[PDB]
Amino acid sequence: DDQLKQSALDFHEFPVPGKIQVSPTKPLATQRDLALAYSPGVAAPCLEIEKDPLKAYKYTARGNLVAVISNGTAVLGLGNIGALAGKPVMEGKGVLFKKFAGIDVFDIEVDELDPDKFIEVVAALEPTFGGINLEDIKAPECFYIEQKLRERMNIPVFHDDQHGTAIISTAAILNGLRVVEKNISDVRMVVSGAGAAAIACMNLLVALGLQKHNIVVCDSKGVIYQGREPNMAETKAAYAVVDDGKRTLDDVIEGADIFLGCSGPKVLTQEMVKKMARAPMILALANPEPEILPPLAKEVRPDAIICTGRSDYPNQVNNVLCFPFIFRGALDVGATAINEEMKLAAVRAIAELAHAEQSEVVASAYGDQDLSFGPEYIIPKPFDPRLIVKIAPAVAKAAMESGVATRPIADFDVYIDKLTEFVYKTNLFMKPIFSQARK
Amino acid sequence: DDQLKQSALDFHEFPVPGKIQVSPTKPLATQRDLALAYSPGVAAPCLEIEKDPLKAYKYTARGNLVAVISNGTAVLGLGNIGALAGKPVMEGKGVLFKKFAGIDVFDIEVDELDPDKFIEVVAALEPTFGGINLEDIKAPECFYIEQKLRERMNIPVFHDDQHGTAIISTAAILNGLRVVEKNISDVRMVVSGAGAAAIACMNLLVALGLQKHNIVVCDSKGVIYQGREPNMAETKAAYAVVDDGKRTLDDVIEGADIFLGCSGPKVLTQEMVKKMARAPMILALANPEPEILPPLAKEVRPDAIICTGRSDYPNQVNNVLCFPFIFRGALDVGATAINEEMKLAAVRAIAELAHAEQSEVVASAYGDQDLSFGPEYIIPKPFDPRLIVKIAPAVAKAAMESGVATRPIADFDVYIDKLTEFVYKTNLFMKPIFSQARK
Ligand SMILES: NC(=O)c1ccc[n+]([C@@H]2O[C@H](COP(=O)([O-])OP(=O)(O)OC[C@H]3O[C@@H](n4cnc5c(N)ncnc54)[C@H](OP(=O)(O)O)[C@@H]3O)[C@@H](O)[C@H]2O)c1
Ligand SMILES: NC(=O)c1ccc[n+]([C@@H]2O[C@H](COP(=O)([O-])OP(=O)(O)OC[C@H]3O[C@@H](n4cnc5c(N)ncnc54)[C@H](OP(=O)(O)O)[C@@H]3O)[C@@H](O)[C@H]2O)c1
Ligand SMILES: [Mg+2]
Ligand SMILES: [Mg+2]
Repeated sequence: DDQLKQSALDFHEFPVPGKIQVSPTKPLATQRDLALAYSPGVAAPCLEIEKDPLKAYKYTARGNLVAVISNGTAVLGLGNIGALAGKPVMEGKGVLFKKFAGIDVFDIEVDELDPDKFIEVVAALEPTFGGINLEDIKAPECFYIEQKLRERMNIPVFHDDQHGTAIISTAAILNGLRVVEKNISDVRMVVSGAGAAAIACMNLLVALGLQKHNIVVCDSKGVIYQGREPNMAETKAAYAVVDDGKRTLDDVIEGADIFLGCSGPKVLTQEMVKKMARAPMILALANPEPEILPPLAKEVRPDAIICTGRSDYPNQVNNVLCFPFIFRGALDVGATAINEEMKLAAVRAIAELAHAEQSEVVASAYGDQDLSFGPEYIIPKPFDPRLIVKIAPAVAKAAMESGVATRPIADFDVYIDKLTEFVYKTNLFMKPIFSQARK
Repeated sequence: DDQLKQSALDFHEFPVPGKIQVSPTKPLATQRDLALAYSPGVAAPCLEIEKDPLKAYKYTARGNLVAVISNGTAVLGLGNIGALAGKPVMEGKGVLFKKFAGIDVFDIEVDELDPDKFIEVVAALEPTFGGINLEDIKAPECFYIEQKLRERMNIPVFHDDQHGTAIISTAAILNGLRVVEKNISDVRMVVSGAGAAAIACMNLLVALGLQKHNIVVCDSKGVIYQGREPNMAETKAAYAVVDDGKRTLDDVIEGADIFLGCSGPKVLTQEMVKKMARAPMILALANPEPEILPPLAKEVRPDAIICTGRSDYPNQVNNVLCFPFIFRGALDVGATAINEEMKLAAVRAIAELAHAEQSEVVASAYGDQDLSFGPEYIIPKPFDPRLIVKIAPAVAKAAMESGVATRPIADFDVYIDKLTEFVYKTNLFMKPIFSQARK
C-alpha cells in the first residue's frame, strides 16, 4: 500500500493543487469582449432570462452543469471522514463527468449533517445547477435526503449509491435470466444487506417484473420476519415473510435463483452455493472483499454466473458504467426528473449492449477483446465507448415518452452522430495494450 | 440597441452555450490515471486531509477556489431580477478571476432571498471554497449578510458592492491630497446616497486619519443628520452630523473638500461645484450617468480633480481594478479573513502605482499611453498589467503582519517573479492599438 500511497499523493500535489480547474469557453483577449461578457453587455442576457426562465439553458452553462454534493459522512469505504475530507473524491468524479460525458461539475461539499439542513442547503442551490448528484451520504439519511430533494426540487436529483450500480445489477440479472432459460416470474431471489444499492436493486427488479411473493431478504439479524421487531419499517423490512423459523440464511439459500449480495462480505460459503437452483447468479457487490470469490463458486458449480465489483474476474459492476450517461441524456433532453422509466430504459440499453456487439474497429493486434455473450460476458465492460452512444439516447427517449422533458430534441440520428463524434475524440487505447502485455 | 443588445444576447453561445467550463487539469489518457483520481488511489489524499485539514490546499483546489455566491437581488443595475436571471453575470465575474488573477470560480447562486437563510447556506458551503465573493445582494441586507458571515466562516468573506469602490476611491483620495498638498487631518467630507458602496467607504477613510466630525452624509431626502428624523436610521448614525437646519445638499457644502457620491442622477450643478473650496475632489461614482458630468464642472473651476467611473474620461474607478488581485493575496497566503489592514494595504499599493510608473516595455509607437502623475492621473488604469504585482504581495504581507495567515510566504522575490510571469503570459495589446487608432 506504501507504493500506492506515494503514487496517489504525488498525482496532483506538486504540479498544481487539485485535479480540477475552471477555464472559460469564450475567446476573450481584447476589448469589446470584456464589455459584453461583463458590465454593460452581460446585462442583455439577464433581461432575456428575466422574462423567460427557460431561456437560461441557452445563454448559461446550466444545461451542462451537474453538482456532486456531499456532506462527507460515508465516503467510498472510508466512512465518516468528514466534510472536505472527501473533497478530492468529489473532484475525482467531476473529472469522470467530463471525460466520459462532457459534463461540467461543481464539487459542492455541504458541512451540515442534519438531514433537513442538508435538504434546505441543497434546495437553495437549485438555480446554479441543472442536476444534483448526491454522493457519499451515510444511510439512512441518504434515503430521506434523496426523496425530499426529488419531491421538492424541480431538477434531476440522482443518487449514485442508491440507484447507480443498481442499474448495472438489474441489467446483469436480466442478462443472466436471458443466458439460462429462467423466466423472471419463476425466479426466487435472495437479498443480503437491504440498503443503499440493494434497496434500489430490489425495487428496480420489481418494476422490471420481479414479483414480491418470490423475493426474500436476509441480513445480519437474519431474515425479515413478520414479528422480528415491532418497528416494522418499510425502509428495510418491506414485503416481509412470516418467521417460520429460518434463523440463519442457510435455508434461505435453499431453493434460490439469485444472491444479489451487495452489503456484507463472506456471507456466502461453498456449501451454500452448492445448495442453489439449476443456475445461480451470485452478485458479490462488495468492493472491499467480494462475498464469495468467483473461482470457488465456479469450482463448486460449473454452470453459474458470478458478478464481482472488482475487475479481477469478468462481469465487473462499476458505478462509472451508469451515472455520467444517465445525466448526459437527462440534461440533453432537458428533463426535470429522473423517474423509474428512464432507469428502465437505461437497464434495457445496458442489457442490449452485451449481446449486440460487432465490429467497432476491433484492434487487429493487441487488445485481446475476445468477448462474446455468455456466462463470462453478461454486461458491457466499464469503458465500452458504445455505452454513452446507447444509454444517453435511450434515457432521453424515455423523457419523450414520459412528459418530463422541457427541451425535446428531434432527429435522434443527429444526436447519435453528435455522441459518436464525442467518443471519436476520447479513446483509451493504452489499457488494451497493458492488458495484452500482462498475459 | 440591437447593435448592442442582440450582439450581446448571442455573445458566444453559438459555438458553446455559456461561458466557463470545469475542465480537468490531470493527465487524462491511461486507465492508471483514472485510478489515482477515483477508487483505489483517491482514497490516499483523503486520509491526509482528514488527519490535518491544512493539507487540502496541497491536494485540492481550495488554494485557488473562490465562490461568487449571490441571491440575485441587485444585479448590475437591473435590480431584483432573481437568482437565475443573474447567472450569466456571475460567470462573467468568474472569467475575470481566471483572466487577471487566475482564480477558479464557482458561480454559486442561492435561490433564498431571505436575509438570514442565505448565511446558513453559505456557511454550510464553506468547506468547498477558499474564499467567498458575495455580489448583487441588495441593501441594507448586504451589510447584515457580510457581517454575519465574517464572524462565522474561517475563510476570506469579501463583499463586492461595498469594498468595490471603498478601496480605489480611497486611493484616489490618498492620491488627491498629494497633488493639492493637503492633509487628511482637516479635509472636510461630503457623502451622497449612503448605500451599499457609500456607507462602507468612509470607515476605511477614517482608518487613514479622516476624523468623523469632518464627514457630512447626504441622501435623497436632503441630509442624513441627527435630528432630521425622530428615529435615527441604523448604520448611518455614526457619521450623522448634529442638527443645524441643513436640509438640502445645496448648502451643506460650505466650501467642502471632497464629494464622494454613490447615488443615481446628478445632484450638483455649476454653482454647486463653485460653492466647494479650492481644488474640488468630485468622486461621481454612478455607473449609468455621471453625477456631475466632469468636463462641464472642469470648465467651471480649473485645477479640478474630478474622478468618475466611466472610462471615457481619466480617473476611472472600477471594481475589477482591485478585486481579483486582493484575493490573489489572501489565497496565496492562506488568510483566514480579510482584515482592514489588508483592505487598506491594497489602498496604499494602488495609490503608489500612480506616481511610480516608468519603462515597462513601453510601446515605441501606438498605444499613446502618455501617463504622468498629476491632476489627470490619480489611479492606475483599470488594467495596468502591473496591479497584481503591486497589490497581491502587499495584501499578503499585511496578512502575515496581522497574524491572519496560515501558509506564510517565504522571501517575496519568488512571489514577485511568479506574479510577473503570470502577467507576461496574459497580455491585451490590442486595446492600446484601438485607443490610438480611434483618435
Ligand atoms: N459498484 C460498487 O462497487 C459498489 C456500489 C455500492 C456499494 N458497494 C459496496 O457495498 C457495501 C455496502 O455499501 P455501504 O457503503 O452503503 O455500506 P453499509 O451502509 O454499511 O451496508 C448496508 C447495510 O449492510 C449491513 N451490513 C454491514 N456489514 C454487514 C455484514 N458483514 N453482514 C451483513 N450485513 C452487513 C448493515 O446493516 P446491519 O449492520 O444491520 O446488517 C448496513 O446497514 C460496501 O462494501 C460498498 O463498497 C459497492
Ligand atoms: N464601481 C462602480 O463604479 C460602481 C459599483 C457599484 C455601484 N455603483 C453605482 O452606485 C449606485 C448604487 O450602487 P450600490 O448598489 O452600491 O448602492 P444602492 O444600494 O443602490 O444605494 C444607492 C443609494 O443612492 C441613493 N439614491 C438613489 N437615487 C437617488 C437620487 N436621485 N438622489 C440621491 N440619492 C439617490 C439611495 O438612497 P435612498 O435609500 O434614500 O433612496 C440609495 O441608498 C448606482 O449609481 C451604481 O451605478 C458604481
Ligand atoms: Mg463517493
Ligand atoms: Mg454585481
